[PDB]
Amino acid sequence: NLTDRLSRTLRNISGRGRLTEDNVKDTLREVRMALLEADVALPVVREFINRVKEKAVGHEVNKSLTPGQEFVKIVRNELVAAMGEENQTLNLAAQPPAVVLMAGLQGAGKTTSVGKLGKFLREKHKKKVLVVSADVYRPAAIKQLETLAEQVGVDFFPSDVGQKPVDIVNAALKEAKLKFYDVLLVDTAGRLHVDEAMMDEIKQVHASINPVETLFVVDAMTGQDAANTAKAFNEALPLTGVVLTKVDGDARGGAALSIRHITGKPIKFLGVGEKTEALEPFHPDRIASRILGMGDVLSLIEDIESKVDRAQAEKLASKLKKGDGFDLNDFLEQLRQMKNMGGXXXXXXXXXXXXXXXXXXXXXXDDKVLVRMEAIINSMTMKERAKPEIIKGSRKRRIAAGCGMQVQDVNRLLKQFDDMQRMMKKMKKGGXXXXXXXXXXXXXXXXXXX
Amino acid sequence: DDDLFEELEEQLLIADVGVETTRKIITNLTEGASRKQLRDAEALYGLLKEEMGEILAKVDEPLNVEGKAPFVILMVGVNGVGKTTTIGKLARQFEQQGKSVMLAAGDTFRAAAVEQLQVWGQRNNIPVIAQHTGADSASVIFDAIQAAKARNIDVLIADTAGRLQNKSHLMEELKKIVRVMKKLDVEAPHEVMLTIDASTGQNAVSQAKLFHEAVGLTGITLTKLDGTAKGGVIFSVADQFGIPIRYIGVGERIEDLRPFKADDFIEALFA
Ligand SMILES: Nc1nc2c(ncn2[C@@H]2O[C@H](COP(=O)(O)OP(=O)(O)O)[C@@H](O)[C@H]2O)c(=O)[nH]1
Ligand SMILES: Nc1nc2c(ncn2[C@@H]2O[C@H](COP(=O)(O)OP(=O)(O)O)[C@@H](O)[C@H]2O)c(=O)[nH]1
Ligand code: ALF
Ligand code: ALF
Ligand SMILES: [Mg+2]
Ligand SMILES: [Mg+2]
Repeated sequence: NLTDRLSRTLRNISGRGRLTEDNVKDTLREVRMALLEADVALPVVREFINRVKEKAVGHEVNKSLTPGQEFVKIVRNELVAAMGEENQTLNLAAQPPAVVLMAGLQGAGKTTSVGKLGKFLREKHKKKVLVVSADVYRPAAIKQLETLAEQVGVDFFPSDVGQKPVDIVNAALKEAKLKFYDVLLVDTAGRLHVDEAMMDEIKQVHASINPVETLFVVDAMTGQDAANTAKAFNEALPLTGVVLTKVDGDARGGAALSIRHITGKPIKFLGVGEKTEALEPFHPDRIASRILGMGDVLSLIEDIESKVDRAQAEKLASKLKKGDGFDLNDFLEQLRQMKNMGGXXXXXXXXXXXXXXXXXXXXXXDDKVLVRMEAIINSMTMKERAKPEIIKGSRKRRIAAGCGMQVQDVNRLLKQFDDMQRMMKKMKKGGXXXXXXXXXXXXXXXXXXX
Repeated sequence: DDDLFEELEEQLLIADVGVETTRKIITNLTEGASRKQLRDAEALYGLLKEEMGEILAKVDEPLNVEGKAPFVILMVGVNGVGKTTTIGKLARQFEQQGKSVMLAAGDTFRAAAVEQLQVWGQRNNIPVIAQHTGADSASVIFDAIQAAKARNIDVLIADTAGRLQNKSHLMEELKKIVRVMKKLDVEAPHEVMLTIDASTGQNAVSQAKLFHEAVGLTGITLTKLDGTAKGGVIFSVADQFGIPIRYIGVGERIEDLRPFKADDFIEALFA
């Protein structure tokens, strides 16, 4: 729907100009409504729209085929850039034990996240993990975390509803430091931003254990309240990251964009399922790619774009390799054009001042020499041509054995090619008239031939 | 006057009502205001409450558990909407006027769900039928209904496992549960409850859609309204699917369950 709406909008409003702010109105409105149906926070929607405007002012769109497609490309790039980077991971470098604190609303899946991160850090990172339940409120929450910990093979710290979260996490931290645990996972009760006592509680806990990692667990189906929750939780605690859960649903998941924008904290994890063994890393491009459904439209476009890309790549590379300078390719061309057009008898006539000093019969026969040169060049691979400085003795052996001649002749032609390269380089650096007039006839004295 | 349009639009958008329902409501409010020529804001608020009141007029039907032995209420919905807590509240709520209540644990998947519903059952001092984690849910619920018929239990609440609507196999499992429940009583379940979180966005439309296309939901419970989430999507699902709203949880405590009232919902909405 996005591509269709944008293409339709850019087509119906303006013809082919260079896109201007006046043409992006209905575009921005349709994108706005698209994000509103995506359950994205309205202020985030507006602040994104502003960036879309800033990118719309300078559009290079006119030179392409489909304006809506490249506009979609720009929006996707900006959105991915807004989602942050990849390979985001908790800091297990930390001085052990590493303390990870959980925060979020009720039924956010914080406990299941503790189980997932438990199995993940235990198996993959080879870490010794201790888990503890700070929840004295929710019935059988401690038993749940204990069960999950028993399933993932992670040691569990005993706790009950008769205790207090502070003493619980303090005893857990003490036990973690005493038994030399690598990672301390702290699960806490789901709480509302409108609750003062619970916020003071999680603040006292965060102050008590001083966690190196504070994770914010929010549902993917969360609505406009995600703004309030993200803001309040961000102002209450110095979040080190955000953990999104229930991404496997059909939900739009604009709440991720909301929290990411408002808090400014990166998303390090995406729950892909209910089970403990199911966890996925956060990929900005994957999340920013899909809120939609469609078919058969994007395939042809992606194909054509690929064709244009590979064509422009090959055509630019072909000019780039030939634009490096003078090589054995151009030398080969000049040599075949030589042997075809060879003017030795005529060039002896064309030259006047050089014939008065040098011998008249000193001119070598073009046919034999240039056939030898052509054939010897034909014994060379394309790499030794474009890059002549990689030629060594063994390659000279291959060449000489291939053409059925002596290596000294190969060295001779490499010398002549060196001379030609130097000369043509001097022609490229200076003027052809300054360089043609700079040509000098060397005489070692005023005596002829001495 | 455009500032009023923008303001009202933003107010309706931050309530998670949806753009379609917003378009409809704004349109009808525009026609109504143009017709009645209201020059004051209070009359605009009143007319708005009248329109949305007409939207909630169909869904105001209360739940009646009387007349059936037992009266089976199937609690369904997505993950973490607090179905179990709602059951824990409904236990005492149904215990108050003298109706005997028994609880059934239908979630054998999630950890310590059985133990949780056993805690909620202990708080209400009522028998709870469950077996073990990993057991067949339909069998447990079936045995619960049979026992309820033998024990002459007035009201039986049957829990279910948290399931996403996009998963078809779980839907087929729930359909199996219902089909099994059709054996003892043809009209069972008498009440199908969809528990929706207030923080839920437009996804609730799809949730209610598939759950209605599957289980044939006879009711909807909106919990977690003690936060800043007003759950305005309920207007959309009530518009499309016309499903009644039984109650609203105002908190985690057992006394936090209240009968759904349109006027109170309106009062809490704009505030
Ligand atoms: N599909 C899916 N379900 C999840 C995920 N995380 C949690 N859940 C569900 O959430 C339910 C319990 O949530 P819970 O962890 O007890 O809430 P919390 O302890 O307050 O964070 C479980 O039944 C899970 O099915 C997830 O990443 N994906
Ligand atoms: N504040 C508040 N919390 C709720 C409400 N309903 C449920 N909860 C919380 O949600 C938590 C877990 O929900 P749960 O019953 O396990 O989800 P479910 O069993 O999958 O439906 C419980 O600890 C409750 O405290 C509500 O209406 N208000
Ligand atoms: F349901 Al919780 F912390 F486990 F709110
Ligand atoms: F946490 Al549940 F069904 F009890 F998803
Ligand atoms: Mg928990
Ligand atoms: Mg449950």
